[PDB]
Amino acid sequence: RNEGQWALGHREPLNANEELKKAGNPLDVRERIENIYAKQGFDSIDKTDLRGRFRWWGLYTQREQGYDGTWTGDDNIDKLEAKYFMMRVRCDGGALSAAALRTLGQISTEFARDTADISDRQNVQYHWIEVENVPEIWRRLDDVGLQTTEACGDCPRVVLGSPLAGESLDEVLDPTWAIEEIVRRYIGKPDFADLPRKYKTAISGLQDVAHEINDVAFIGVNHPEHGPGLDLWVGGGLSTNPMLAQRVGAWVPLGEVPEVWAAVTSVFRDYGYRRLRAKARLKFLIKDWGIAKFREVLETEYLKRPLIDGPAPEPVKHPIDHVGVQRLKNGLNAVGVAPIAGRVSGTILTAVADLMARAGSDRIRFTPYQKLVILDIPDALLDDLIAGLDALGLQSRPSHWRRNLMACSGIEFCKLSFAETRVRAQHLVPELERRLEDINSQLDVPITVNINGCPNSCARIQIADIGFKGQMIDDGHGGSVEGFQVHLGGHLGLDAGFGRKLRQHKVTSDELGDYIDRVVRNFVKHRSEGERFAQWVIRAEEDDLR
Ligand code: SRM
Ligand code: SF4
Ligand SMILES: [Cl-]
Repeated sequence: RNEGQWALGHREPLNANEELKKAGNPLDVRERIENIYAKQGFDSIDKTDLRGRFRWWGLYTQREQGYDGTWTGDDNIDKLEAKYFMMRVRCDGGALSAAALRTLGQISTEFARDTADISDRQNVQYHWIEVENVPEIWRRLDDVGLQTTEACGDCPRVVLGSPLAGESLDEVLDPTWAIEEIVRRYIGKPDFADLPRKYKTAISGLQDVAHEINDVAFIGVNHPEHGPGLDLWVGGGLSTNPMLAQRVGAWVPLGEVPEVWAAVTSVFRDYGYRRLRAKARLKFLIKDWGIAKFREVLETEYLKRPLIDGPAPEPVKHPIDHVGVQRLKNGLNAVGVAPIAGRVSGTILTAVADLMARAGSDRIRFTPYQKLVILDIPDALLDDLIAGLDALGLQSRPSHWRRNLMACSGIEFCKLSFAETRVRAQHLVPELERRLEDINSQLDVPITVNINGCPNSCARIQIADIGFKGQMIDDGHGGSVEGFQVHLGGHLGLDAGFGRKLRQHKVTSDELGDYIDRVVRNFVKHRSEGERFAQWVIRAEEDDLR
């Protein structure tokens, strides 16, 4: 029925988005940036470059100051669009050298007003960036192996990796090689530069990469016959319409991973919907077809061969965030630290680089939970590193609250937010820490809290014990305020399922601490012994959850 699908011959633009991509490879702008725009400034920029083609280089326009949730909407673009950019650095597998981390630090301090926030896909993002500076940055970034290619846009985003790839005592294998090949073969090249939408990938020999909600995932497992390799998952995403990615039923040896990845991405390009902008993502195609039909098309049209059947690995009970100290195959140590919802700074990143040098380490990783871990810390030097990290506010022994909270960017910089999230979190974690110290003794089990500024679910609303979806609400009728809809009891891993939404429920941004306190105290009262939060949410009365 013409859903825009390329492989049915229905190859015509059905959107303004699908139409600007018809004007040649979007990645071409790079020349127009270095030739034209970086000299004339923001006003020279074509609106189709500005609001579309820029993304293929991780340049997203940032939110003008002073506008609250009232103004958020597709109709107000010109007002909400400031003369500054968010810039997103692509860090496949989170993996950086000390030198690269220092460069990141200096870029931020000098060009981004010292803004630097670790995203929950292992990237850093800068803000307050002016086009004038973008070539200069690209040049320093490239001088340490980093790029912004396809960091935003209708194309493959960062490939996620285990923050302990190659050093974990519990990894089935180290598939870093696959991630590295995928970047080298496919990233930056025409074949996958124009997809139905954004495309998210996760590859790891641990389940530490939130795979269940990626478009495609290769997660380690021991085939009883064939040994260590990767189980293939497909069809994931959480926005307004959440859906768990599902097992293809396949085992893939490490050597064939880049190949198979290409084939899945190729099906997306050729058979993904390109009609409705909010019905374009792979999860939908997978909902319609079913896995059997998809596996068939992958094997017969693209691979020209069967995939080997394989098992699923035992879903983990608790998630793996790698926070704290752990022993490595090196014999050395890894140390994970927890900022508050990814918020650091140029000064801090540079500070960490010097601590790394003092400790003799040249490897650090960003985390899919907005955290960072440093590898190759010998025992002698461990204590000194930990203390230095604390003095910068990066705790290897954080409280539950600081450890387990995530938030998106929110109204501080984002054009689609109704509420403030990243700054709120900076005050909220401490509040919770002291306000519930009272009860901390009892909390043998962690309560994950995710604060999102709108329904897009960037900080993963539906998979938190306490998820918050920012929206506009009303009180006294002479005031519509910023507040949150509440999702309770979401989780991945064993029996992954989304959180339940509450009936007539709005929590104002001032009440977040009150509400969390209330509910968590109710949790420790009406509680079973050894019971997780997501389980107690099945049964307690609806009054106990408000
Ligand atoms: C930074 C980050 C949040 C964070 O603090 O971690 C983030 C923030 C933004 N996301 Fe994202 N998303 C981020 C992870 C995600 C995730 C989570 C994930 O991948 O695990 C999701 C949910 C999972 C998913 O994609 O299904 C997510 C779903 C969105 C949405 C919803 C899209 C959709 O499929 O309908 C938008 C909007 C869109 O694409 O149209 C989007 C849009 C955005 C934009 C670019 C807003 C915009 O379009 O103007 C945000 C950046 C604005 C700014 O100035 O900061 N981003 N966003 C994460 C970036 C990681 C990265 O390096 O790529
Ligand atoms: S969830 Fe919405 S408000 Fe938060 S960063 Fe993502 S797009 Fe912006
Ligand atoms: Cl995103």
